[PDB]
Amino acid sequence: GRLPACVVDCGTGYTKLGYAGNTEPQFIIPSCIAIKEMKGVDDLDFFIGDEAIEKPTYATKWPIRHGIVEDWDLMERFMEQVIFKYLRAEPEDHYFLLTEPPLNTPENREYTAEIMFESFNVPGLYIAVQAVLALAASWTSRQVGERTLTGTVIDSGDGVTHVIPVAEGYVIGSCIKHIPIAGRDITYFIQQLLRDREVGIPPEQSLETAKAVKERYSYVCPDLVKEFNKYDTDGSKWIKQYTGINAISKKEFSIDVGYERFLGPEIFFHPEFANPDFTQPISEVVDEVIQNCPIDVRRPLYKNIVLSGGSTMFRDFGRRLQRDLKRTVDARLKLSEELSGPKPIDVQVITHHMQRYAVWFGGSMLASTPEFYQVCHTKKDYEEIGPSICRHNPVFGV
Amino acid sequence: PAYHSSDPDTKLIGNMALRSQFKGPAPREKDTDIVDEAIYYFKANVFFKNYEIKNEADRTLIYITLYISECLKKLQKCNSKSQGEKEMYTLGITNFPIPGEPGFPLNAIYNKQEDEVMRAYLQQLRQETGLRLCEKVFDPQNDKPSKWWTCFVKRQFMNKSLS
Amino acid sequence: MAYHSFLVEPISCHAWNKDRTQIAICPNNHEVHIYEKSGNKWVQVHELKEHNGQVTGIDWAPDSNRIVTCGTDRNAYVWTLKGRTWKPTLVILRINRRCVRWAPNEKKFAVGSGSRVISICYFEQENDWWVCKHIKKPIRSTVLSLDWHPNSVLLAAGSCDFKCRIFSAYIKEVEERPAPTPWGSKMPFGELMFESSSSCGWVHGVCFSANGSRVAWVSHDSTVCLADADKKMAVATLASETLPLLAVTFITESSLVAAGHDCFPVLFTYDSAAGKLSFGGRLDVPAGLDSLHKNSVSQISVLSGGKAKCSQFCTTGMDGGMSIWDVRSLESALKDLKI
Amino acid sequence: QGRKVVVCDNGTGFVKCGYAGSNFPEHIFPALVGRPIIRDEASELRSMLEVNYPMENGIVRNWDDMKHLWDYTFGPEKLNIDTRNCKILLTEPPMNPTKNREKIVEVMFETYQFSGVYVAIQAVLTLYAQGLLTGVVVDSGDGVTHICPVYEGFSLPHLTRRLDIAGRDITRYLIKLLLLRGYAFNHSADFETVRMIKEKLCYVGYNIEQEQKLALETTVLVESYTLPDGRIIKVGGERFEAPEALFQPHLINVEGVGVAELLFNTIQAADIDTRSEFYKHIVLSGGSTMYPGLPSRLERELKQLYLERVLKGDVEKLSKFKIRIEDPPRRKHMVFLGGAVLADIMKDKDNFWMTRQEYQEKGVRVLEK
Ligand SMILES: Nc1ncnc2c1ncn2[C@@H]1O[C@H](COP(=O)(O)OP(=O)(O)OP(=O)(O)O)[C@@H](O)[C@H]1O
Ligand SMILES: Nc1ncnc2c1ncn2[C@@H]1O[C@H](COP(=O)(O)OP(=O)(O)OP(=O)(O)O)[C@@H](O)[C@H]1O
Ligand SMILES: [Ca+2]
Ligand SMILES: [Ca+2]
Repeated sequence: GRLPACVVDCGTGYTKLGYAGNTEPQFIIPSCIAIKEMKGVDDLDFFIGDEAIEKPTYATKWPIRHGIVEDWDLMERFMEQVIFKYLRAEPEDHYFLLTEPPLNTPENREYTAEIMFESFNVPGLYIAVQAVLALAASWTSRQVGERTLTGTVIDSGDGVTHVIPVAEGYVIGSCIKHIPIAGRDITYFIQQLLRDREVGIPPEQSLETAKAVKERYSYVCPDLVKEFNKYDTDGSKWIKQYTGINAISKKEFSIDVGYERFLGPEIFFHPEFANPDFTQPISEVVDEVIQNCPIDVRRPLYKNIVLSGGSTMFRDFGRRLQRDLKRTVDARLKLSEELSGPKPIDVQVITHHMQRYAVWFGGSMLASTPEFYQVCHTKKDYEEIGPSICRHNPVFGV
Repeated sequence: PAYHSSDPDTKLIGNMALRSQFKGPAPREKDTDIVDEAIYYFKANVFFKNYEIKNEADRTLIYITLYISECLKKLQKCNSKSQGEKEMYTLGITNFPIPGEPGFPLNAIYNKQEDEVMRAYLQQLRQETGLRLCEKVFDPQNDKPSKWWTCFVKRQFMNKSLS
Repeated sequence: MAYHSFLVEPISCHAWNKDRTQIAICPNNHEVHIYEKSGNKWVQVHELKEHNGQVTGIDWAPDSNRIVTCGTDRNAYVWTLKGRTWKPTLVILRINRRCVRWAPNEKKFAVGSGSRVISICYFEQENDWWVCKHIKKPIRSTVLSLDWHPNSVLLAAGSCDFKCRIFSAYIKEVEERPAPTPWGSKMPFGELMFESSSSCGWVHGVCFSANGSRVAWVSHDSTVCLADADKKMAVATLASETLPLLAVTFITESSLVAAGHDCFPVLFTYDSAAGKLSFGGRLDVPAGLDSLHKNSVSQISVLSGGKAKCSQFCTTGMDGGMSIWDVRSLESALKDLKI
Repeated sequence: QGRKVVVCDNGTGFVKCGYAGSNFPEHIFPALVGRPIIRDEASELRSMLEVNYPMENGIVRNWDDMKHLWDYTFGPEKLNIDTRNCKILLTEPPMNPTKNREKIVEVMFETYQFSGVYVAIQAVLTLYAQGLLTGVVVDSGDGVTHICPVYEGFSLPHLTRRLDIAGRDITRYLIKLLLLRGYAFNHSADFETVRMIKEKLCYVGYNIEQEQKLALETTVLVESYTLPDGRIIKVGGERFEAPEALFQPHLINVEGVGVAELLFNTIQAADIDTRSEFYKHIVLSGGSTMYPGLPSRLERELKQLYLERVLKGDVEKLSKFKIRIEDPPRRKHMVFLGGAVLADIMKDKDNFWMTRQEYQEKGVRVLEK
């Protein structure tokens, strides 16, 4: 009505919270909560966000595993501190739009509804799909010409990278494919590479340093021969230097960043590098996902390829993706046209401006519309009918 | 995908026969060579585990690479360029692996004269690889082995090894 | 005292072969399994997946070597052995709605069901097809347990109508006439020859004697009632302190054994002198259960010996255990048990 | 002697062919012509194949597909027999156009050049297996649920009604219903999957109020089921509410009163000397007649509509009304067996069957009807 609702997307590696309508998140915290190693207000002594990553008197726990919730009570306390300590907004005087995973169970949605409605007494509640809002965030790259709920969305994060086909707001579970290489695995690959390449780095800061390498200098290349020959022949303009501070001695520690910057980002285009139990490249995964779905919507899925999540913000990822996809596509088209005794298959990998946090952007764009007040399940309907009132979320905005 | 090897009338010995000063069953060698070609894509295929055979030359490239792995693993403890060259001669003189003998980890993939020619070509190839790598491995500063080349000391190509 | 762990779920029906060489059973499934005995261990040999629901009744004609089965599939299957495969034949039951047993004549079978009509069925060789005539006179509920008499012309059945009636399913086109019985002279298809006086409890159990003189039944009012036509159709009931019995069969002409919700096979003897039933006691004396089966008994057939002198009693229950009993070992164990 | 007679039922979605006399069908294949676009034989591969149906709602749309369908039905896959040296018997749907019936024999005499042909009414053939002359044959397949009234071997075309709710519509109802329950399925990708789930756990309840009560209150109607992807869903009341559209066609936005209301309004709309006869003999044949609990609901609603309108409140005068419907055990394909019986009976009976010479001499409409 007069005030604004709150939006909160809980990811595996990072939780994004803020107010709907805003340009960016009001607080983008870490997906971890502090706990004790019980009666009274023992549950009130809970710290969440970045202020829990390195607690020493408490224990740092992780709740959101691979997009799905593992321990409910912990996530409850986390949402508590997210509501009161981080947002500090009146819950009874505000609505809320929560995000779900691609493989979110119905019973899980029911439980989330219970925790949000019974304990918080929220005036509004809406459980949305990630890819649904993602395609909408991708509809904020292309203006008004082609803003549709049809397309194939690939959401890569710290926990799990997935390829989910979306059609008119309705996802096709039978076509959805799961990928093994996630942001944490690329970060880990960088950690091992840096562990094998140079020394003089404290073990208590190794992982963070690796993450830094994945953040600042990491970039995906086109070929695996030239990115190494340019480092072997030149190596004066390519090889970068990284300087950090050892938290232990407060001294300036230094390392050399090079081939790893290409390798880590290359781990997606080739999963065979760091996984013996995975041989499929992302191109093949997307191809099979588009092919194992309805044929009538296949062209639309191949047309609107939307990148969502943080692990897809790496440079020139979608370029190589679209390259391989269009390559295989043109190849198959030629093979089909050689034995034909076919129209041009258009393929486009979209790169949104907020492709890092698209799941939350789409939610903020959905919650800003008047329809979100009509679509969101009311507290009244929740108390009158039951939890089943939050079991099916309507899709509008088209 | 993975990398492969780039004549119509070319002699062959067994399942796999393509410029060095070491004696062997090797023919005269153009500007680029099989050793140079193998050294070109050495740092890349090492991380790759899966690979497909497209030409007989690919087997030779795989052999040169698998030899380069042990060569670098031995060059890891080098302290001088001359020491690296000598160790290269020692590696070239070594004979511990053979096609379908006591385990080449790829005996499923790959006469007396043929065996002799194969062994001679193997010694010549190993010597050529060691000699060629011995110069590029050491840096101009402090005559020591470079870390950017000793980085692939732990990684194994095609999840197999000669040692 | 020989219990064999076959499955974890309950058992529906227990059937045996002619020479008792093979045993057939269903595990509350859309299919029926047939297992044999090769040494100390048992192994499955045949499997029939013709029925389209949970199998309720199954009986094997010994001399005919042919097993008929009928359950929730609202159909009957007169299965006969064809070479190395048991071929089933769909015998139309003609019912708009849990029991089956071949006659001693092994020519026609009674199918008592929830259609409140004991559907007798004979095989017409003129049309090469099975026909099922339905006896529904004086029937108000389903036919829990159905057992024949030695006459093979008069059938007995307990109903959910709190009574165990003994009617006649005699088809005069499949056999010769029936001799005069002590249960009456007028024997016609559909004619009610006998009935119970109980107004409480369901008659889950019902079985006639070997002499055909007495017909007994077990009611779900924790009471068992045996009737004797030798004393002008006298009815003798008895209340058991234990729970209700589910299956009832006679071991001797004056000694019957039965189990049920009590989950323990019990023995009893009825003195013809005084004209009353007496309790023999617990023949099954030893999870947390004080008996072999961890649930209620569901069926109890005879292995060998007849209903006058059973040498071995076969017991199937809801425990998933095949309970093989012997009268000799039971008499050698309980010395205070008079048969 | 008659060079092997046969019987073929070419329905909307499922084609069932069998030899004459067979108590069942000797081959049952899905009716779909499949084509490739890249460089039960077709149903296996449908995710990457363009599938088309020749027989739409009973009628043939694409003859170019129907011809190949016939060549695949008489091919070496299911029948494996020469059309020029064997007779056949086809099944037709009620209220069919004369043009369709003519074109059928025309294509069966010219394209296939069969030496023998014998068409019959499916509404008549369905009762023929039951051995009756007067009865109500109600067919509910994948195309449409047509209710046909038969009497003395004939069907009144002015008495044959039809409800636009079929097995396909049951599938769509189940797939739509599951979506609201919390799960998610595709409209085209998991079509057959949803059809299977419905065929498995779904049903039709007698007391909608009491069934809704048992579903909402108790947790006994809820059953679980595993999908192809490995994941499992638990469906409860959706099992019955999905098929309930068969009784009340207002639950799927359709014009009509319901199969029970249609049958009842078509029963009282008959001769008063035949009203007590047609209400005691109703044959249930069709794929949608295998739903566990349809018979009881039909009997109950039929009892309602002849006690609120025929008895008009008179309770005592309700018992006199006869009520007997027979849900045969082989009701799943009574049309086929009924043919398999007829074709076995009139195998060599006189000469009451269309001949090739009579189709080559004169009269493509040589039909004694
Ligand atoms: N600047 C960057 N460029 C590329 N990748 C990054 C960058 N910063 C962080 N990442 C990677 O992105 C991952 C987190 O991505 P994201 O926020 O999409 O996942 P999430 O939403 O926290 O979890 P989920 O995807 O399960 O919901 C981290 O593992 C990190 O390694
Ligand atoms: N056990 C079942 N319960 C309910 N419906 C079923 C069952 N099995 C199959 N069906 C439905 O029956 C339909 C097909 O039935 P059937 O083959 O008898 O008719 P048809 O010949 O395909 O149609 P038509 O005769 O109208 O051309 C399918 O759509 C399917 O959904
Ligand atoms: Ca996410
Ligand atoms: Ca049909």
